Amino acid sequence: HVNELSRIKLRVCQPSRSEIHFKVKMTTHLKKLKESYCQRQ
Amino acid sequence: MDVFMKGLSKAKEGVVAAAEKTKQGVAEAAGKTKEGVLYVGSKTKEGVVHGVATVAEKTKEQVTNVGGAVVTGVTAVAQKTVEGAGSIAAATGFVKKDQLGKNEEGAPQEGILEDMPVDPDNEAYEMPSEEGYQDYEPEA
Repeated sequence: HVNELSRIKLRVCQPSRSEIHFKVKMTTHLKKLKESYCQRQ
Repeated sequence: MDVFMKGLSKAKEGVVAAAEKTKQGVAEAAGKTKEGVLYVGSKTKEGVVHGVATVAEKTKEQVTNVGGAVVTGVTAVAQKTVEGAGSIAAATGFVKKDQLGKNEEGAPQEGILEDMPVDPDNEAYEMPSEEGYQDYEPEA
């Protein structure tokens, strides 16, 4: 089961420098960005 | 909350590294895919030794540190192993996203008496009340 649907950590990912990066080209599945974790360059 | 579950909660066993966990490279159904066109050049080119889809260790760290290229176009994403059984075609986040696979048919096996095939089915101005076509979305 999707624990983020029953818990909702509501984690927002905002880098201090956004240049060479991408994003999920699906508003519906954009929740996967707040269902996992990010990376630090 | 209709049909909700996470297949990636506990599937199989094995030993993996907690540090070796990427957060990108998921080539799932999240882009406007198209057929395209086959373009060949004046130079044959080997094309690189072709392999199989049954790749055991399918990793993809992606050195997103020493430079990079930001693309706003569609070419900013490229799905791989979606024409068959791909280990990456099940990395889906939501439980509902079976848009990662292709189902073909099967031909009879050799070593049989009597050449029994399938009817050629040649419609001749009948016009059935059943038009259109459908694809097949299978698991991974």
